[PDB]
Amino acid sequence: KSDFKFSNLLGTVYRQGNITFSDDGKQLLSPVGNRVSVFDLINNKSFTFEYEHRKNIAAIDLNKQGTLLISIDEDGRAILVNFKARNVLHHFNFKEKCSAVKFSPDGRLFALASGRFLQIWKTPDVNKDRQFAPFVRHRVHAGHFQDITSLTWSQDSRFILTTSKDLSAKIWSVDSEEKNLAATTFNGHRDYVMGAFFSHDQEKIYTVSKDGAVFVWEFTKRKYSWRITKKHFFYANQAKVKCVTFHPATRLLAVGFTSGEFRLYDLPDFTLIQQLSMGQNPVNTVSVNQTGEWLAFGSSKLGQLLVYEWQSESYILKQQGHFDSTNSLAYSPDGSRVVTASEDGKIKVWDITSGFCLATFEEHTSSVTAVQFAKRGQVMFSSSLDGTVRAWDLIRYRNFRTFTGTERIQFNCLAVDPSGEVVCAGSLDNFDIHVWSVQTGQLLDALSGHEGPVSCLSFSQENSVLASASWDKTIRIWSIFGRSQQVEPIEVYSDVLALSMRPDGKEVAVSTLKGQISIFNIEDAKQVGNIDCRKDIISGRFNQDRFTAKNSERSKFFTTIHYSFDGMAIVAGGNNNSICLYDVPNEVLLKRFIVSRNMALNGTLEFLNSKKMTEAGSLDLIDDAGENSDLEDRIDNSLPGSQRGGDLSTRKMRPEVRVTSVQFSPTANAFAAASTEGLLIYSTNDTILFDPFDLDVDVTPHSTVEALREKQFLNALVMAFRLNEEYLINKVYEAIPIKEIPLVASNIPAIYLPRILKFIGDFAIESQHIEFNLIWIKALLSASGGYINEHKYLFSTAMRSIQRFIVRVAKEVVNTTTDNKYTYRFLVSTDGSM
Amino acid sequence: ESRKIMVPPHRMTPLRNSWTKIYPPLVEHLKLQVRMNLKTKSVELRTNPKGALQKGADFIKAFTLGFDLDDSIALLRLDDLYIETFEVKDTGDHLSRAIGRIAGKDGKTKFAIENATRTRIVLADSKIHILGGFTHIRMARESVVSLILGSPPGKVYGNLRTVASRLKERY
Amino acid sequence: RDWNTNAKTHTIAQRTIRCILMHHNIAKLSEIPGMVKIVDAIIPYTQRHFTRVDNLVEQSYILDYALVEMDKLF
Amino acid sequence: YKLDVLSSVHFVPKPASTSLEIRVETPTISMEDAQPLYMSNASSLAPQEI
Amino acid sequence: QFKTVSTRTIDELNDIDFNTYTSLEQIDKELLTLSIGPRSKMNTLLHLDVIRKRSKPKEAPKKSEKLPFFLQLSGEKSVREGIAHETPEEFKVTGRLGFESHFTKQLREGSQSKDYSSLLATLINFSPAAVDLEIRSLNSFEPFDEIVWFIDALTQGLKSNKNFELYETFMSLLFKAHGDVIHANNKNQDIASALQNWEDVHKKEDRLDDLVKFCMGVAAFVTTA
Amino acid sequence: RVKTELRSALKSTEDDLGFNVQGLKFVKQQWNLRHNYEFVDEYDQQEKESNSARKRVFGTVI
Repeated sequence: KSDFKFSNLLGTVYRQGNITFSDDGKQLLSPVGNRVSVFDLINNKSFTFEYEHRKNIAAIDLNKQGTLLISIDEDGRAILVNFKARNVLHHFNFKEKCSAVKFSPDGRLFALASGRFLQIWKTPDVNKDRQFAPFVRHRVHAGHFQDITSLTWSQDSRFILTTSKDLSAKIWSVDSEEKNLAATTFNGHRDYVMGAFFSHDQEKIYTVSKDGAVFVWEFTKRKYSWRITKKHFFYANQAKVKCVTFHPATRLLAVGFTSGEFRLYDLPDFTLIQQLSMGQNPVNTVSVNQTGEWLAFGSSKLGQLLVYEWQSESYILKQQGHFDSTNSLAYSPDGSRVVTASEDGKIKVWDITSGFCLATFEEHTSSVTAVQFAKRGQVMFSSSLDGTVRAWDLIRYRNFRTFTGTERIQFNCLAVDPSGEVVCAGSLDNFDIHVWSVQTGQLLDALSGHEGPVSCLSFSQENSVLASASWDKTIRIWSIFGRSQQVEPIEVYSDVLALSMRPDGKEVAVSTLKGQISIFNIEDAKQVGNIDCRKDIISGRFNQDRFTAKNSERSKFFTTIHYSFDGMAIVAGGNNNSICLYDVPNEVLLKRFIVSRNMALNGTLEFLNSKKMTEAGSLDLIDDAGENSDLEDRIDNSLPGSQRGGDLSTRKMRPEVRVTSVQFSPTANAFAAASTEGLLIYSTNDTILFDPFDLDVDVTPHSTVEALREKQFLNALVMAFRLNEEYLINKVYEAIPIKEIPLVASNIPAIYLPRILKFIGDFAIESQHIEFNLIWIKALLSASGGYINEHKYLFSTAMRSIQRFIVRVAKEVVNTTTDNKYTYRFLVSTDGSM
Repeated sequence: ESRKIMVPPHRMTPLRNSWTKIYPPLVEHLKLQVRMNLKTKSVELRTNPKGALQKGADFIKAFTLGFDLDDSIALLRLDDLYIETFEVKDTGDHLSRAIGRIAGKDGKTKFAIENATRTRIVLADSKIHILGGFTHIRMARESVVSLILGSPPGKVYGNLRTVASRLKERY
Repeated sequence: RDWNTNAKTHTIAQRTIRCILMHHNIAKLSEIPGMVKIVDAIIPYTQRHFTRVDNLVEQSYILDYALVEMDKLF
Repeated sequence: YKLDVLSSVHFVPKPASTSLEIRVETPTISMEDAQPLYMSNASSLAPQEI
Repeated sequence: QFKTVSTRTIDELNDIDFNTYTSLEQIDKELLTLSIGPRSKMNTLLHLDVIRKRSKPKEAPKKSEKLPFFLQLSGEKSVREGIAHETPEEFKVTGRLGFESHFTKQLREGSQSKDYSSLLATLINFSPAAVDLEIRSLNSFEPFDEIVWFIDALTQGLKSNKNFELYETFMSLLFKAHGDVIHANNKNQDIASALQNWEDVHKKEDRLDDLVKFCMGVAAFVTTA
Repeated sequence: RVKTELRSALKSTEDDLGFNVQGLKFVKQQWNLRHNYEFVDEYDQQEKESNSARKRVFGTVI
């Protein structure tokens, strides 16, 4: 149950820092703010590392063996991670702002640019155990005068080429014996050297600067002493160079400028191979594959990530996230993609397993407040601040209905009928609940009776009653259908935000501004029980506020809650950085998760460092934005009293940490929470956490495989269930033969039935034994499918992942073979004569 | 050791005026010695005492086959290049319009084949020679054969577009 | 083409399409001027009907389920 | 725009416009975003719209 | 936490000791079984024209005109392993005996030995672009020999109940590429014999159809009503 | 008996529905590859398909 680990981070493909490819250019490592996401683009799946920096990260590398990673944030706090175990080895604090870190090609060293010092360290072994201090220093080189902007190793790990903000670029040798091979600096530039690269045979050096020159350096005579033989210029006037890379095997210089435009050149010739644009924001990052066939770009401002093959001109992916803007989320009816409604006005359908956005929808002129699915995965209704509830058909990707009121008010919550006849939506400035029909697009009625803004709505999925809840401390139950027109008010203690309905529609749990969760029966409208939830909340102290976190009244309540799909738990979160999940029958806290440990966000620390408080204000309230290098981020475009508007540059304050919507997954034991860093996705995996179920002294792994070898298959399977080890359940499940699948499946006891159903679900999504798993499913449903029917909500998140296996892999396979059957029949039954 | 290469009676005066751009990759780049024997209308490439001769002879054979100087030098460098010669062989019907079906109006079908699969095709009256990479030659040859043996031009043009994309694609 | 736009009178249309297809020459059927602006009008209605009749086949297994329950009965 | 971002987007919307938007007939593979996968493979016009 | 320790008893079945179970490739040879790879390979191979037409940029990139023609070939010396960078190993048919591709040579040798197991290993190995390009150019002209070699390659392959979504999507790629020649010289004996024994092995895949029909109709009845 | 005869009739009609779907789209496919036009450039091909796709006018609400 309650041992949810951090699994994934949907949204925000890229935030800040350098993009890296793997050695086999399959995965790309992209910095989300303090995490690191790894997208495998071939096996279409993705994860996010569980470790966390205290600030937004700025530099990334992993060595060519793919075996260990090092990530540095924007004040030098590096973290070294064992890659294939996903578990952090060491934390090392370089003391100052590190521009780039880079491993060696041969792997044994790395080198990083900390200010004006190039410092070369030697890599620890992955198979050596942990030490107190595994990093051994090779050298620290100081030749530069201002900060270093880049590193480039040679092909053989012998020389290292650093580019400085001071207008030169130096070449350094690794060992002391070749000091006289690398003693030259490369002057001649007008602005910041943004890159310095070797050619393939290391007999040319190309040095590209900020203003748009690229110099070619060769070892000739006018002895031989590293002349510059040629200068090429990009001639981009208002734009200037932001990130360069060079793949020397295929001779490819990729440059990304400060106007979105990337041009890529073939370098000793300097011929424009291609030139196009990511967008309008500057291109902060370029990286190239190891074969040089893929290029990955990143623009930090809208947070967008490209990888683009350039031989074929075709975007491998062109994605874009959302920082500090997600007003809601909703899982699909098969919990395979999350639909996210975001403040810049758009809906995005994020695939979960591969972390990329499938479709996006922008027909709202202003911010979208709420998204909710309907008609079982066909339509998706969304209500917005421009005064529209509009329906989206996810089959033809169209907006087929737009519902407006006659009053032009901005809707802040919506709720759809089960059989999607009726859509209701409630505002934060009108006190009515607008009820439109979906077939005829008209306004069916307007339910009045609240005396405060309708904060949250829901429709009961079974008996179709409408539970609304508003800031007049009142929840209110409307029987709309069938001659009644009945209203039932329930008073509560303080003003309700976040109502959620039980899955079977018997009960409804509200959150209140006291920070309590009150669970009401609907039919006899009494309080079945409350949870006191204001002391188990982590409310941080902001940098600008003058009152402690113990005394702050800002975020000690939950503004969004969701029941579990069996109806026994509640996940909840708000404008604080703790998401808490409770179980309702005992009314106790199961677990409380910290949504972020970033200090670049605001409401994180409860206790701020008193070294930053000075004799005039904190030191994180001084705007050091006039010390910036260039005008486009020296500009202060933050018009004054703006909270939650648009465009994060127009706010002047650090982004607060907050959760706007939580959801339990309809198929597999997970929840998702829409934080500011992204859609945090938490789930339990059962490869770890030995959690047996009434075993005894004689039930063992060896005893299970002995009963399997002496082929009592029912005994072996229920011994595997009692151990509750997933590899044992898998091993016995594949050792049972097909003739006595239906005997075993009829004789599994009634308590181990949801175990085998959820195992077959989360196994058969990915495993290749399609006919075996459908044999098991047919045996189990024919054997005990009356028990499932009458214990519906027990098997409601296990049977719903079974028909995420049937309709999404098995029915697709059947569609392909049915196409082959009818093409065969037509191609051999007719007459193609002349 | 030596190689002889004949010069056909349609590529002798272009060879003569562009001879000054032919011999230095035979002499200072590759280290052979050369002489154009006007008597037997050929060229003798010998080695000196100060395996290059096959690549030099292939560069000269490209020039005598009728690829220009730059495409002959593209075969000279770029060791992953080949060149495939085939006659039609597969007169009013089968010959007087098959090579017009290859070339098309103003050479645009041959040009579309060339650009789609990144080869260079020189077309004689009935002798087709294809310069390029291996899979490039493969798809060019399949296209040429498809419309000498009779296919819709819409079919072979769609196949050229698909072949261009899938030849440039990774994975 | 316009008997197919129903769902009540589409079976007659599909049978006549089948006899036209398996009794005529396909190159002639294609190269009549006007016979693609009809087959674009009766590909998608037929795709809708194939989905619907396939779904009737799929929901026809409650008889198969009732049989396996009546067999389990004793 | 800047009045709304100043007014902290509590505001009141503009009334209405029954506009007219056309849509070409195109696969919903092509109406998607760039990633290795897809989500639906129907066409953007219905049978009755054809 | 960085390696895995064996749960073997000290004093003073390597999978069950190391707490793993690598799931076996296929359980029984009479059972349909998909391929060990991405699930999206079938959909990508079926729709990789319209997927790539999505993936195009919106307007042409402003390139340069003085660009070398053989630029993809003008690399240096992290190698490329694509189908366009193929080298031949070691008298005019479309693919000679010095210019034969590895796919055509393995197809022809499997046609000799009547066992295309190495061919099917090669097809399951390489990429969607190379699969499309190999099924695209299969000598569809004079005896249709290479087409029926591919057809009974797929028939032998899906006879063994492995990788069968890949064998069905390869057959869809063949019928989509040059099913016009298979439709035209339908009534040819070699093509009709190859397709008849293909349908003879393929007619027994309605197991999976009525299996997913039963599971769908019963699971929906059980879940709702 | 009801089950077998009913599902026999339903698969009997979905047989010719599938056959006509693949047959009519093969007719359309061979007419297209007979005489649609001939762009090798992807952008010009997609401009031609954008200019020759079916349009329909839909009354939206702003």
